[PDB]
Amino acid sequence: VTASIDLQSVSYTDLATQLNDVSDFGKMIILKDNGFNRQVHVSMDKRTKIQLDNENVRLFNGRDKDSTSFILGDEFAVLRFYRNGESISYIAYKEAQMMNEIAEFYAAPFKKTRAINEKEAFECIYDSAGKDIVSVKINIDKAKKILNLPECDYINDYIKTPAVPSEPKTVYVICLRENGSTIYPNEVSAQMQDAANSVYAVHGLKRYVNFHFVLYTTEYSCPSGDAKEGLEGFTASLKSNPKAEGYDDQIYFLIRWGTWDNKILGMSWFNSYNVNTASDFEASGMSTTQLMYPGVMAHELGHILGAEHTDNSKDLMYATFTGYLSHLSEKNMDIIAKNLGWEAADGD
Amino acid sequence: VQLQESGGGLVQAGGSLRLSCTYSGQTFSAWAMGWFRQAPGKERETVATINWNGERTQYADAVKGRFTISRDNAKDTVYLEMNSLKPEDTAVYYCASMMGTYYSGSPKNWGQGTQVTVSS
Ligand SMILES: [Zn+2]
Repeated sequence: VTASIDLQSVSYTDLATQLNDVSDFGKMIILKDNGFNRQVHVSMDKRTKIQLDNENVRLFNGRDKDSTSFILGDEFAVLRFYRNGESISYIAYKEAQMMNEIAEFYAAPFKKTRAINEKEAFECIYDSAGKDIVSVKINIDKAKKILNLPECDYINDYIKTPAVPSEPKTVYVICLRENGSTIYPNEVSAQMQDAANSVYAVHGLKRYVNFHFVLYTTEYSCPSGDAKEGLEGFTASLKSNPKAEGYDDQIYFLIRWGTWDNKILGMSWFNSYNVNTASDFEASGMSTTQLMYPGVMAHELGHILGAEHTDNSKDLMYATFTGYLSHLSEKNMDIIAKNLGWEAADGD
Repeated sequence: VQLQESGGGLVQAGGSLRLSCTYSGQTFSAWAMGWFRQAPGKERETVATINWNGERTQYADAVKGRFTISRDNAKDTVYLEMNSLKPEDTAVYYCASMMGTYYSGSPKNWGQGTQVTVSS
Protein backbone atom coordinates (compact mmCIF):
# COMPACT_ATOMS: atom_id res chain seq x y z
CA VAL A 1 0.00 0.00 0.00
CA THR A 2 0.77 3.67 0.05
CA ALA A 3 1.89 4.91 3.46
CA SER A 4 -0.86 6.72 5.38
CA ILE A 5 -1.26 8.95 8.43
CA ASP A 6 -4.46 8.70 10.50
CA LEU A 7 -5.17 12.24 11.68
CA GLN A 8 -7.65 10.92 14.24
CA SER A 9 -4.85 9.26 16.25
CA VAL A 10 -1.67 10.91 14.94
CA SER A 11 1.25 10.73 17.37
CA TYR A 12 4.87 11.89 17.38
CA THR A 13 6.10 8.44 16.34
CA ASP A 14 3.50 8.33 13.58
CA LEU A 15 5.02 11.48 12.12
CA ALA A 16 8.63 10.60 12.90
CA THR A 17 8.62 7.16 11.32
CA GLN A 18 6.83 8.48 8.20
CA LEU A 19 9.00 11.55 7.62
CA ASN A 20 12.21 9.72 8.52
CA ASP A 21 11.42 7.40 5.57
CA VAL A 22 11.38 10.31 3.06
CA SER A 23 14.30 9.68 0.70
CA ASP A 24 15.92 12.29 -1.57
CA PHE A 25 13.37 11.57 -4.32
CA GLY A 26 10.31 12.12 -2.11
CA LYS A 27 7.48 9.90 -0.94
CA MET A 28 3.69 9.70 -1.25
CA ILE A 29 1.85 9.88 2.05
CA ILE A 30 -1.93 9.66 2.47
CA LEU A 31 -3.40 12.18 4.92
CA LYS A 32 -6.36 10.24 6.18
CA ASP A 33 -9.34 11.67 8.02
CA ASN A 34 -12.95 10.53 8.12
CA GLY A 35 -13.74 10.21 4.42
CA PHE A 36 -11.37 13.14 3.92
CA ASN A 37 -8.45 11.66 2.10
CA ARG A 38 -5.68 13.86 0.68
CA GLN A 39 -2.60 12.34 -0.94
CA VAL A 40 0.57 14.46 -0.76
CA HIS A 41 4.04 14.09 -2.22
CA VAL A 42 6.49 14.87 0.60
CA SER A 43 10.09 15.96 0.05
CA MET A 44 12.96 17.07 2.25
CA ASP A 45 13.31 20.85 2.39
CA LYS A 46 16.99 21.25 1.49
CA ARG A 47 16.87 25.06 1.48
CA THR A 48 16.65 25.71 5.20
CA LYS A 49 18.64 24.54 8.21
CA ILE A 50 17.52 24.94 11.85
CA GLN A 51 19.02 24.23 15.25
CA LEU A 52 17.12 25.14 18.42
CA ASP A 53 19.66 25.17 21.26
CA ASN A 54 21.78 22.90 19.02
CA GLU A 55 18.85 20.47 18.51
CA ASN A 56 18.44 19.74 14.81
CA VAL A 57 15.05 20.43 13.23
CA ARG A 58 14.17 19.32 9.69
CA LEU A 59 11.52 20.80 7.36
CA PHE A 60 9.42 18.91 4.77
CA ASN A 61 7.25 20.20 1.89
CA GLY A 62 4.42 18.95 -0.21
CA ARG A 63 3.90 20.00 -3.77
CA ASP A 64 2.16 23.35 -4.11
CA LYS A 65 -1.21 21.70 -4.85
CA ASP A 66 -0.76 19.83 -1.55
CA SER A 67 -0.60 23.04 0.59
CA THR A 68 1.18 20.98 3.22
CA SER A 69 4.38 21.13 5.28
CA PHE A 70 6.01 19.33 8.19
CA ILE A 71 8.48 20.04 10.96
CA LEU A 72 10.49 17.29 12.67
CA GLY A 73 12.85 17.40 15.61
CA ASP A 74 13.82 14.70 18.09
CA GLU A 75 11.30 16.22 20.56
CA PHE A 76 8.34 17.20 18.40
CA ALA A 77 6.67 17.15 15.01
CA VAL A 78 4.24 19.40 13.16
CA LEU A 79 1.93 18.82 10.23
CA ARG A 80 0.24 21.92 8.77
CA PHE A 81 -2.16 22.02 5.83
CA TYR A 82 -5.16 23.99 4.58
CA ARG A 83 -8.78 22.90 4.52
CA ASN A 84 -11.32 25.33 3.03
CA GLY A 85 -8.62 27.99 3.18
CA GLU A 86 -7.97 27.59 6.93
CA SER A 87 -4.57 26.88 8.46
CA ILE A 88 -4.68 23.68 10.56
CA SER A 89 -1.76 22.44 12.67
CA TYR A 90 -1.33 19.00 14.20
CA ILE A 91 1.30 19.33 16.93
CA ALA A 92 2.78 16.25 18.64
CA TYR A 93 5.57 16.17 21.19
CA LYS A 94 7.54 12.99 21.80
CA GLU A 95 7.62 13.04 25.62
CA ALA A 96 4.28 12.59 27.39
CA GLN A 97 4.93 15.19 30.08
CA MET A 98 5.79 17.83 27.49
CA MET A 99 2.82 16.82 25.30
CA ASN A 100 0.41 17.29 28.22
CA GLU A 101 1.98 20.62 29.12
CA ILE A 102 1.51 21.69 25.50
CA ALA A 103 -2.12 20.48 25.39
CA GLU A 104 -2.97 22.31 28.60
CA PHE A 105 -1.18 25.39 27.22
CA TYR A 106 -3.41 25.52 24.13
CA ALA A 107 -6.63 24.56 25.95
CA ALA A 108 -6.38 27.16 28.70
CA PRO A 109 -7.48 30.14 26.53
CA PHE A 110 -10.79 28.29 25.99
CA LYS A 111 -11.53 27.65 29.67
CA LYS A 112 -14.76 29.77 29.42
CA THR A 113 -15.76 28.49 25.96
CA ARG A 114 -18.65 26.18 25.14
CA ALA A 115 -17.21 22.72 24.39
CA ILE A 116 -19.48 22.45 21.33
CA ASN A 117 -17.70 25.46 19.85
CA GLU A 118 -14.25 24.55 21.11
CA LYS A 119 -13.83 21.33 19.08
CA GLU A 120 -13.70 23.43 15.89
CA ALA A 121 -10.68 25.45 17.02
CA PHE A 122 -8.83 23.10 19.41
CA GLU A 123 -8.92 19.33 19.89
CA CYS A 124 -6.87 16.80 21.85
CA ILE A 125 -6.06 13.59 19.96
CA TYR A 126 -5.91 10.49 22.17
CA ASP A 127 -4.09 7.16 22.09
CA SER A 128 -6.13 4.22 20.82
CA ALA A 129 -8.66 4.81 32.74
CA GLY A 130 -7.23 8.23 31.92
CA LYS A 131 -6.62 8.94 28.24
CA ASP A 132 -3.17 9.76 26.84
CA ILE A 133 -2.82 12.79 24.55
CA VAL A 134 -0.65 12.10 21.48
CA SER A 135 -1.25 15.40 19.62
CA VAL A 136 -3.43 18.51 19.39
CA LYS A 137 -5.33 19.97 16.41
CA ILE A 138 -5.52 23.78 16.17
CA ASN A 139 -7.47 25.83 13.61
CA ILE A 140 -6.04 29.26 14.34
CA ASP A 141 -8.68 31.07 12.23
CA LYS A 142 -11.48 29.37 14.08
CA ALA A 143 -9.58 29.90 17.27
CA LYS A 144 -9.44 33.62 16.67
CA LYS A 145 -13.10 33.76 15.92
CA ILE A 146 -14.07 31.83 19.03
CA LEU A 147 -11.84 33.76 21.46
CA ASN A 148 -12.42 37.07 19.74
CA LEU A 149 -9.30 38.65 21.10
CA PRO A 150 -8.28 42.20 20.44
CA GLU A 151 -6.42 42.57 17.15
CA CYS A 152 -2.66 43.07 17.12
CA ASP A 153 -0.69 44.90 14.46
CA TYR A 154 2.56 46.32 13.22
CA ILE A 155 1.65 49.99 12.99
CA ASN A 156 5.13 51.54 13.20
CA ASP A 157 7.39 48.47 13.29
CA TYR A 158 10.32 49.68 11.21
CA ILE A 159 13.00 52.31 11.90
CA LYS A 160 15.09 53.98 9.19
CA THR A 161 18.59 52.46 9.27
CA PRO A 162 20.82 52.80 11.33
CA ALA A 163 25.27 36.26 -12.48
CA VAL A 164 23.48 33.53 -10.51
CA PRO A 165 25.91 32.40 -7.77
CA SER A 166 27.27 28.90 -8.28
CA GLU A 167 25.63 27.95 -4.97
CA PRO A 168 23.22 29.79 -2.67
CA LYS A 169 24.87 31.99 -0.09
CA THR A 170 24.28 30.83 3.48
CA VAL A 171 22.62 33.57 5.56
CA TYR A 172 22.45 32.81 9.27
CA VAL A 173 19.31 34.05 11.03
CA ILE A 174 20.54 34.12 14.61
CA CYS A 175 17.51 34.06 16.93
CA LEU A 176 17.89 34.89 20.61
CA ARG A 177 15.45 33.87 23.34
CA GLU A 178 14.83 36.99 25.39
CA ASN A 179 16.01 36.56 28.97
CA GLY A 180 13.12 35.22 31.02
CA SER A 181 10.82 34.20 28.15
CA THR A 182 9.00 30.89 27.66
CA ILE A 183 9.38 29.79 24.03
CA TYR A 184 8.05 26.59 22.53
CA PRO A 185 9.90 24.73 19.73
CA ASN A 186 6.88 24.01 17.49
CA GLU A 187 6.02 27.71 17.54
CA VAL A 188 9.53 28.99 16.81
CA SER A 189 10.21 26.47 14.05
CA ALA A 190 6.89 27.42 12.43
CA GLN A 191 7.87 31.10 12.37
CA MET A 192 11.27 30.24 10.92
CA GLN A 193 9.87 27.98 8.20
CA ASP A 194 7.32 30.66 7.20
CA ALA A 195 9.92 33.44 7.19
CA ALA A 196 12.33 31.52 4.95
CA ASN A 197 9.59 30.31 2.61
CA SER A 198 8.14 33.81 2.09
CA VAL A 199 11.51 34.75 0.59
CA TYR A 200 12.23 31.65 -1.52
CA ALA A 201 8.83 32.11 -3.18
CA VAL A 202 10.10 35.42 -4.64
CA HIS A 203 12.07 35.47 -7.93
CA GLY A 204 13.43 31.93 -7.47
CA LEU A 205 15.48 33.24 -4.59
CA LYS A 206 16.62 29.81 -3.36
CA ARG A 207 19.40 30.07 -5.97
CA TYR A 208 20.74 33.04 -3.95
CA VAL A 209 20.01 32.24 -0.27
CA ASN A 210 19.82 29.18 1.95
CA PHE A 211 18.75 30.44 5.40
CA HIS A 212 20.26 28.86 8.52
CA PHE A 213 18.34 29.63 11.72
CA VAL A 214 19.97 29.03 15.11
CA LEU A 215 18.42 29.73 18.54
CA TYR A 216 20.18 30.42 21.86
CA THR A 217 19.37 32.51 24.91
CA THR A 218 20.57 36.04 25.46
CA GLU A 219 21.02 37.87 28.73
CA TYR A 220 19.21 40.80 27.16
CA SER A 221 15.61 41.62 27.94
CA CYS A 222 13.60 44.64 26.90
CA PRO A 223 13.80 47.41 29.53
CA SER A 224 10.18 48.51 28.88
CA GLY A 225 7.18 47.47 26.86
CA ASP A 226 8.17 49.91 24.13
CA ALA A 227 9.16 48.07 20.95
CA LYS A 228 11.44 50.83 19.61
CA GLU A 229 13.26 51.09 22.94
CA GLY A 230 13.53 47.29 22.94
CA LEU A 231 15.05 46.98 19.48
CA GLU A 232 17.45 49.85 20.12
CA GLY A 233 18.53 48.08 23.30
CA PHE A 234 18.81 44.69 21.59
CA THR A 235 21.00 46.00 18.75
CA ALA A 236 23.25 47.67 21.31
CA SER A 237 23.58 44.34 23.12
CA LEU A 238 24.77 42.54 19.97
CA LYS A 239 27.62 45.06 19.63
CA SER A 240 28.50 44.44 23.30
CA ASN A 241 28.67 40.65 23.06
CA PRO A 242 32.17 39.32 22.27
CA LYS A 243 30.60 35.87 21.55
CA ALA A 244 29.23 37.55 18.39
CA GLU A 245 32.29 39.37 16.97
CA GLY A 246 32.92 38.24 13.39
CA TYR A 247 29.16 37.76 12.80
CA ASP A 248 28.04 41.36 12.27
CA ASP A 249 26.90 40.54 8.69
CA GLN A 250 24.16 38.03 9.63
CA ILE A 251 20.49 38.59 10.58
CA TYR A 252 19.44 38.78 14.22
CA PHE A 253 16.07 38.28 15.89
CA LEU A 254 15.17 38.78 19.52
CA ILE A 255 12.22 36.50 20.19
CA ARG A 256 9.51 36.15 22.84
CA TRP A 257 6.00 34.81 23.19
CA GLY A 258 3.92 37.90 23.96
CA THR A 259 3.60 41.23 22.19
CA TRP A 260 4.95 44.64 23.03
CA ASP A 261 3.00 47.76 24.04
CA ASN A 262 0.06 48.76 21.79
CA LYS A 263 -0.38 45.18 20.54
CA ILE A 264 2.78 45.54 18.42
CA LEU A 265 3.88 42.11 17.18
CA GLY A 266 7.49 42.88 16.27
CA MET A 267 10.01 45.40 15.04
CA SER A 268 13.05 45.60 12.81
CA TRP A 269 15.48 48.00 11.17
CA PHE A 270 14.11 48.75 7.70
CA ASN A 271 16.21 47.76 4.66
CA SER A 272 19.21 46.84 6.78
CA TYR A 273 20.34 43.66 4.99
CA ASN A 274 22.14 43.45 1.63
CA VAL A 275 24.39 40.52 0.71
CA ASN A 276 27.18 42.98 -0.20
CA THR A 277 27.13 45.52 2.62
CA ALA A 278 25.67 43.82 5.72
CA SER A 279 27.61 45.00 8.77
CA ASP A 280 27.43 46.12 12.38
CA PHE A 281 24.47 43.94 13.43
CA GLU A 282 22.21 46.36 11.56
CA ALA A 283 20.00 43.58 10.17
CA SER A 284 18.31 43.00 13.51
CA GLY A 285 14.73 42.91 14.71
CA MET A 286 12.34 41.45 17.26
CA SER A 287 9.50 39.00 16.73
CA THR A 288 6.65 37.39 18.62
CA THR A 289 6.47 33.63 18.13
CA GLN A 290 3.04 32.56 19.35
CA LEU A 291 1.03 30.20 17.14
CA MET A 292 -2.02 32.48 16.88
CA TYR A 293 0.05 34.99 14.86
CA PRO A 294 1.70 33.10 12.01
CA GLY A 295 3.97 35.02 9.69
CA VAL A 296 5.30 37.66 12.10
CA MET A 297 8.95 36.76 11.68
CA ALA A 298 8.35 36.58 7.89
CA HIS A 299 6.89 40.09 8.04
CA GLU A 300 9.86 41.42 10.02
CA LEU A 301 12.39 39.68 7.81
CA GLY A 302 10.74 41.29 4.78
CA HIS A 303 11.25 44.73 6.35
CA ILE A 304 14.91 43.92 7.02
CA LEU A 305 15.20 43.07 3.30
CA GLY A 306 13.56 46.31 2.14
CA ALA A 307 9.87 45.37 1.84
CA GLU A 308 7.51 48.23 2.77
CA HIS A 309 3.95 48.28 4.12
CA THR A 310 1.17 47.73 1.57
CA ASP A 311 -2.55 48.53 1.40
CA ASN A 312 -3.81 45.05 0.49
CA SER A 313 -5.21 43.23 3.53
CA LYS A 314 -4.26 39.85 2.00
CA ASP A 315 -0.58 40.80 1.66
CA LEU A 316 2.04 39.59 4.11
CA MET A 317 3.16 43.20 4.48
CA TYR A 318 -0.18 44.73 5.41
CA ALA A 319 0.26 47.04 8.41
CA THR A 320 -2.41 45.11 10.36
CA PHE A 321 -1.98 41.44 11.19
CA THR A 322 -3.63 39.31 8.51
CA GLY A 323 -2.34 35.73 8.92
CA TYR A 324 -1.19 35.64 5.29
CA LEU A 325 2.28 34.39 4.46
CA SER A 326 3.12 35.52 0.90
CA HIS A 327 4.46 38.67 -0.70
CA LEU A 328 1.89 40.09 -3.13
CA SER A 329 3.67 43.38 -3.94
CA GLU A 330 5.82 43.48 -7.08
CA LYS A 331 7.69 46.43 -5.60
CA ASN A 332 8.54 44.42 -2.46
CA MET A 333 9.44 41.33 -4.50
CA ASP A 334 11.95 43.27 -6.58
CA ILE A 335 13.68 45.02 -3.70
CA ILE A 336 13.99 41.92 -1.51
CA ALA A 337 15.43 40.01 -4.39
CA LYS A 338 17.74 42.88 -5.26
CA ASN A 339 19.07 42.88 -1.73
CA LEU A 340 19.87 39.15 -2.06
CA GLY A 341 21.81 39.55 -5.32
CA TRP A 342 19.13 38.94 -7.97
CA GLU A 343 18.71 40.88 -11.21
CA ALA A 344 15.86 40.68 -13.71
CA ALA A 345 18.35 39.43 -16.30
CA ASP A 346 18.59 36.25 -14.18
CA GLY A 347 14.92 35.33 -14.55
CA ASP A 348 12.98 33.39 -11.91
CA VAL B 1 -8.69 51.38 -1.91
CA GLN B 2 -10.58 53.02 -4.77
CA LEU B 3 -9.92 53.21 -8.50
CA GLN B 4 -11.50 55.73 -10.90
CA GLU B 5 -11.31 55.64 -14.71
CA SER B 6 -12.04 58.63 -16.92
CA GLY B 7 -11.38 59.91 -20.39
CA GLY B 8 -13.78 57.65 -22.26
CA GLY B 9 -16.69 58.51 -24.50
CA LEU B 10 -17.56 58.72 -28.17
CA VAL B 11 -14.82 58.85 -30.79
CA GLN B 12 -14.72 58.32 -34.53
CA ALA B 13 -12.64 55.57 -36.12
CA GLY B 14 -8.98 56.55 -36.44
CA GLY B 15 -9.30 59.01 -33.55
CA SER B 16 -7.57 59.02 -30.18
CA LEU B 17 -8.46 58.80 -26.49
CA ARG B 18 -6.41 58.99 -23.31
CA LEU B 19 -7.87 57.10 -20.37
CA SER B 20 -6.67 57.95 -16.89
CA CYS B 21 -7.12 55.83 -13.77
CA THR B 22 -6.82 57.55 -10.40
CA TYR B 23 -5.74 55.48 -7.37
CA SER B 24 -7.09 56.54 -4.00
CA GLY B 25 -4.91 54.57 -1.65
CA GLN B 26 -1.72 54.59 0.34
CA THR B 27 0.65 52.33 -1.66
CA PHE B 28 0.02 52.91 -5.38
CA SER B 29 3.68 52.11 -6.07
CA ALA B 30 3.47 48.68 -4.41
CA TRP B 31 1.49 47.17 -7.27
CA ALA B 32 1.69 46.50 -10.94
CA MET B 33 -1.31 47.96 -12.82
CA GLY B 34 -3.32 46.80 -15.82
CA TRP B 35 -6.02 47.94 -18.21
CA PHE B 36 -8.76 45.48 -19.22
CA ARG B 37 -11.85 45.69 -21.39
CA GLN B 38 -15.15 43.89 -21.85
CA ALA B 39 -17.67 44.30 -24.63
CA PRO B 40 -21.28 43.11 -24.22
CA GLY B 41 -21.60 39.35 -24.43
CA LYS B 42 -17.83 38.96 -24.80
CA GLU B 43 -15.22 37.85 -22.29
CA ARG B 44 -13.03 40.38 -20.54
CA GLU B 45 -9.54 40.72 -21.98
CA THR B 46 -6.26 42.22 -20.80
CA VAL B 47 -5.21 45.31 -22.75
CA ALA B 48 -1.93 46.33 -21.12
CA THR B 49 -0.09 45.81 -17.84
CA ILE B 50 2.73 47.90 -16.37
CA ASN B 51 5.57 47.52 -13.84
CA TRP B 52 5.26 48.94 -10.33
CA ASN B 53 7.81 51.61 -11.42
CA GLY B 54 6.43 52.14 -14.93
CA GLU B 55 9.60 50.84 -16.60
CA ARG B 56 8.26 47.55 -18.01
CA THR B 57 5.12 46.95 -20.04
CA GLN B 58 3.09 44.17 -21.67
CA TYR B 59 0.47 44.62 -24.43
CA ALA B 60 -2.28 42.47 -25.89
CA ASP B 61 -1.59 41.62 -29.53
CA ALA B 62 -4.66 43.45 -30.85
CA VAL B 63 -3.41 46.76 -29.40
CA LYS B 64 0.39 46.57 -29.71
CA GLY B 65 1.71 49.57 -31.60
CA ARG B 66 -1.55 51.48 -31.05
CA PHE B 67 -1.93 51.70 -27.22
CA THR B 68 0.64 52.87 -24.67
CA ILE B 69 0.33 52.19 -20.94
CA SER B 70 2.05 54.56 -18.57
CA ARG B 71 1.92 55.32 -14.88
CA ASP B 72 2.78 58.39 -12.85
CA ASN B 73 3.73 57.24 -9.37
CA ALA B 74 4.21 60.95 -8.67
CA LYS B 75 0.48 61.56 -9.19
CA ASP B 76 -0.89 58.06 -8.38
CA THR B 77 -2.45 57.63 -11.80
CA VAL B 78 -2.16 55.09 -14.59
CA TYR B 79 -2.85 56.02 -18.21
CA LEU B 80 -3.89 54.30 -21.39
CA GLU B 81 -3.08 56.37 -24.49
CA MET B 82 -5.18 54.97 -27.35
CA ASN B 83 -4.41 55.88 -30.99
CA SER B 84 -5.90 54.69 -34.31
CA LEU B 85 -9.09 53.43 -32.72
CA LYS B 86 -11.11 50.78 -34.55
CA PRO B 87 -14.76 49.75 -34.05
CA GLU B 88 -13.51 46.56 -32.39
CA ASP B 89 -11.92 48.60 -29.60
CA THR B 90 -15.44 49.50 -28.39
CA ALA B 91 -15.88 48.21 -24.81
CA VAL B 92 -16.11 49.15 -21.15
CA TYR B 93 -12.50 49.82 -20.09
CA TYR B 94 -11.45 49.04 -16.51
CA CYS B 95 -8.20 49.64 -14.65
CA ALA B 96 -7.07 47.40 -11.80
CA SER B 97 -4.27 46.96 -9.31
CA MET B 98 -2.73 43.51 -9.42
CA MET B 99 -1.09 41.00 -7.14
CA GLY B 100 2.29 39.72 -8.25
CA THR B 101 4.28 40.57 -11.33
CA TYR B 102 3.10 42.67 -14.25
CA TYR B 103 3.51 39.61 -16.51
CA SER B 104 1.99 36.85 -14.35
CA GLY B 105 -0.06 38.67 -11.70
CA SER B 106 -3.78 38.90 -11.01
CA PRO B 107 -6.06 41.98 -10.97
CA LYS B 108 -7.58 42.59 -7.54
CA ASN B 109 -9.04 46.13 -7.07
CA TRP B 110 -11.21 47.17 -10.03
CA GLY B 111 -12.38 50.57 -11.19
CA GLN B 112 -15.91 51.59 -12.07
CA GLY B 113 -14.98 51.28 -15.75
CA THR B 114 -15.45 53.86 -18.52
CA GLN B 115 -17.25 53.49 -21.83
CA VAL B 116 -15.39 53.82 -25.12
CA THR B 117 -17.48 53.78 -28.29
CA VAL B 118 -15.72 53.98 -31.66
CA SER B 119 -18.02 54.78 -34.58
CA SER B 120 -17.85 54.36 -38.34
ZN1 LIG C 1 5.57 46.30 9.36
